[PDB]
Amino acid sequence: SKAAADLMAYCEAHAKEDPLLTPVPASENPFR
Amino acid sequence: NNIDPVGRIQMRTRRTLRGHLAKIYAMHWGTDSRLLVSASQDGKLIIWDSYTTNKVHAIPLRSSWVMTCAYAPSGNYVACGGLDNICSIYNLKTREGNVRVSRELAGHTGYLSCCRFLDDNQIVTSSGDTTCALWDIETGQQTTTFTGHTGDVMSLSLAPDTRLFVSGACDASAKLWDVREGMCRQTFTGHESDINAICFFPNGNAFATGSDDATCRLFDLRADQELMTYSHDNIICGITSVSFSKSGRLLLAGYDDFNCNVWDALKADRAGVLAGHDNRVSCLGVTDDGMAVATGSWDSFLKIWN
Amino acid sequence: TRVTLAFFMSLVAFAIMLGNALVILAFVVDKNLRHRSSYFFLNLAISDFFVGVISIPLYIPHTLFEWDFGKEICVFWLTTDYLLCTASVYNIVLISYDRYLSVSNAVSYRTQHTGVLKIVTLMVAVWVLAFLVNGPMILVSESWKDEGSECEPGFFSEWYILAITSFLEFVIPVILVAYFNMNIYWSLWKVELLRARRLAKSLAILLGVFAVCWAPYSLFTIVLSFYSSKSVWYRIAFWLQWFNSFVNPLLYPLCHKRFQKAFLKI
Amino acid sequence: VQLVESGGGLVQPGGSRKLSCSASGFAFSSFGMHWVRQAPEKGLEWVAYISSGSGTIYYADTVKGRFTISRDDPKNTLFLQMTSLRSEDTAMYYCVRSIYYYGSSPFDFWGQGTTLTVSSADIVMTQATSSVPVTPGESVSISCRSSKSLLHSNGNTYLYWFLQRPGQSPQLLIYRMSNLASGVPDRFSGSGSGTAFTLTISRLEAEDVGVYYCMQHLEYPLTFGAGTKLEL
Amino acid sequence: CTLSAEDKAAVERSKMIDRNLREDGEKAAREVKLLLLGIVTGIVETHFTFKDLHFKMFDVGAQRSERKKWIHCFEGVTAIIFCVALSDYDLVLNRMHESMKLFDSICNNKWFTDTSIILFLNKKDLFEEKIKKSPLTICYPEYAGSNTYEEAAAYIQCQFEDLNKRKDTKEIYTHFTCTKNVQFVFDAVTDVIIKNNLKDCGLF
Ligand SMILES: CN1CCN(C2=Nc3cc(Cl)ccc3Nc3ccccc32)CC1
Repeated sequence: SKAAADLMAYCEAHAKEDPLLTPVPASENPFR
Repeated sequence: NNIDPVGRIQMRTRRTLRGHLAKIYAMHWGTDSRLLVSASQDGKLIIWDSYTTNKVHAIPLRSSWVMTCAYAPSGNYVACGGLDNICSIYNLKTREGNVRVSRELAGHTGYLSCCRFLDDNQIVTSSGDTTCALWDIETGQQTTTFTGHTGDVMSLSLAPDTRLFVSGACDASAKLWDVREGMCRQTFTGHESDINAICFFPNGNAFATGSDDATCRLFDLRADQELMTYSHDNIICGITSVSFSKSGRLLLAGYDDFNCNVWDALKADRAGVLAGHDNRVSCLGVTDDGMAVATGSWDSFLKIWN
Repeated sequence: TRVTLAFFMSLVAFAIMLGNALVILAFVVDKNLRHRSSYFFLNLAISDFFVGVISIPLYIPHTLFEWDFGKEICVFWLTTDYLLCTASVYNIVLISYDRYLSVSNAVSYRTQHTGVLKIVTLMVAVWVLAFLVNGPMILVSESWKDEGSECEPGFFSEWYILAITSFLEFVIPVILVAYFNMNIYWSLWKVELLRARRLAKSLAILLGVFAVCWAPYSLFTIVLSFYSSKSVWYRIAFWLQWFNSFVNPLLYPLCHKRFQKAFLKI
Repeated sequence: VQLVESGGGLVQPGGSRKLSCSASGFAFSSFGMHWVRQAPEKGLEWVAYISSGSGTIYYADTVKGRFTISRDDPKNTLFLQMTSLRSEDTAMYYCVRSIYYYGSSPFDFWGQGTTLTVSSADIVMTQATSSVPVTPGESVSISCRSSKSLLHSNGNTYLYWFLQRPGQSPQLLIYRMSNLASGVPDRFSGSGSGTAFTLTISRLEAEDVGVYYCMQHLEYPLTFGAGTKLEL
Repeated sequence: CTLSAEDKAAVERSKMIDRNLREDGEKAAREVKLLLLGIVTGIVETHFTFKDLHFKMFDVGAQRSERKKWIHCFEGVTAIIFCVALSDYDLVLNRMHESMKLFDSICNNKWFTDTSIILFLNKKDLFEEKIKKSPLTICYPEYAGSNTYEEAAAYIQCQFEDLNKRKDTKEIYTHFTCTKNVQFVFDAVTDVIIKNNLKDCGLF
């Protein structure tokens, strides 16, 4: 459970830095 | 059971990159999250401009039986290898303006499966001799070689911290190795057939293997056991490629059902099909800044998603 | 009444139009179709497209309700229709010649690297040849302008002209297609029995559909023009001529494996 | 690399003259080339441009329809043919390499230059001053102005900073207003805001005084300033 | 237009790269790739030319691993050369069982469904002298033929050729190894070309 907790914690912290999770509005997306 | 599902994550082909004609076996993302490198049986290694779907560099090869390619973290060099047992290293940034091959690491006899850079002067290779090796590019000879496989080694990956690396072989086994000393840190088993795709989780505390038995697996480096299994009943074919995303929620897994599947790496049950190829999915990668996903398949087309 | 007849003529026209539109679309979409075969099939589909959008709906009223053409329209109608039909037949011959060179001397058919100029040269020579064979005679006709006349080229008054036209567009294509297919068979035949029977059957089907859909009208027209200068069989042969462009997009570019893949992607 | 040029000298007004350039020690046929000039007493001027594959060709409005540019890849040679020469055309010329792909450094090598003495909404840049006496051991700050904003749509900026020493050819100090070309001491800097930009030479030493120039490369024609003369 | 003065040159560069890739593919898409198994570290590639044709043969016998993770990269080959001997039918290591198992594995494999197979039998003189005092009864007790090379050789040839399970898609061109090998393989690949060629345009 400790090993799974370590990897899930890293997922939560970098949530807003993942475009593929939360797609950026086309104003900042260079691939449109 | 307390993790919310990401749900259906649809994606659209922003860019279709045409120009590769024969089969495609490898790809790697650059450091600036804008350049790409791809390897095919035309004897070609291409560096793509990703934003505008432009071509920056095209490199011919010597042994067209390639299986892998790498991108230097400083953007200066590239590397490749395959069925010819040697690893080639090319210099991108010369005043001459053309890419030249600077190093040719030799000393293997089984087919090379992969190669990844450590810095501008250190590399790691794994081949069919059942042996891995750390090479010092300036000297030209191995500084340490790693033995202990009974079957051919098909993959490896380098840690973000740049101190260790993990390999996997046709013995249904994987092995974690230190770099500067030579000891075998650990040996993992569990697959029902050979292992043909491995990846290194960005936090450096896990890794994922792909098999030719219709299953993907996550093991942990410290706990010395398998963490997760990723497979579906409608699937009967084999994995070919595995990669993660910045946070790690999306495990992008290639398949032979012709369809990349994005898996919710935490619930072990979701398949966001990125359908759109007509053949087997070979390779795939994700940018450093998460701005895209590229997949390449046997049909000679490379697709960008977000 | 005549409403049912008009509906069915329009139905045939729409079917032809769609049948060749799909070929054109599946050639412009996929970029792996850049061989000789796909270029030639595209030429075929374009030559068959304009029959369904111009000739049939314009011809419906001239015989169905009222002869509302005049010269300034009927000259255009005749020229368009004849050009399209002749071009379609000539594309059939060109595909079959590609097929014969395929299994007649295959050593020289494997190491040529000519890209566009040659292929488009052929694709344009087809249309130029079709025009210069058929078209320049419709316009030079003048006796066909008698008042109250159903509109159809003046040279119907000369059976020799019809004989020359039908010789340069019916005899030569059937001879060439039959020869190419027979040579294909011999060059393969010289387990085995089943394959030989399948090949013979398919080649016979192609040649037979060509002959059935294009013989009666030429024969019947020359028969009537010989001395007995219209019965229902005349309409039968007339429409049987147009009925080829219904099946020409079904034998050649639908059996093909590459084009089958191109379609099934969509 | 190496670039050696021929054709300079003294020419009468009118007529025509051709200046040739020979490249050595690099892949010639993957480069775009510019012909630039400098007045015998005043700043620099651009002339012409040819690109990779002998496609795009550009001339200055002053030289339009009378100068033509060309290249020859088997022998690694470049040509500027020059018709309608007038006494105002006296200058000394530079052949400048430039490779246009993502991330490259254009204007990174200039030839030794060849002398040639002859017997609108264009962005023209005004050099801010003409002489700044600064003693060795103290920083030097130079600026220049522009006629038009230079931030393009793709987030780029196009201002170039060059230095020339007596009896010498220019070298690339700054490219695209913020980047430092490799092969020069790392004590230079560049900055500024729209149409108003600045070069800085920190901790001035010997052999670091001379004429300084700026350039704009947002849209053709290419223009220059006057050139600040940093002296001892 | 939303480009600077130099993005045009970037686009031109990409266009040249695309042209070069297409030309190289056209150059490399009209060669006959034959794979040799058993006439002549890692892949040993051999190139030669015959009658306007470019033969790229792969001598791959230097690899010391299995074929499952290694053979599918040869999907597009024209043909396979297969070389075995006749003199070693009785040498217990025997060798006929190994050769037959190899041929059965190769011929009935999916990657070569439409791919024909050329098969060679060599070392025939040693076999002919052997059968003078060592008949096939040692290895073929069910054999009831005359003590001559011809009947036994035909027996062995039909024994290998009766292993074909794809009789209506690919043939086997058996030839006794004796420069007739090059002519045999040239005729074989010509016929493979014809049969695969009048197949992609219908014609069954
Ligand atoms: C529906 N169909 C359209 C084409 N059409 C003919 N078309 C050609 C063209 C050429 Cl080049 C040669 C022979 C023929 N047959 C003919 C013979 C007698 C009268 C008309 C024709 C008449 C009506």
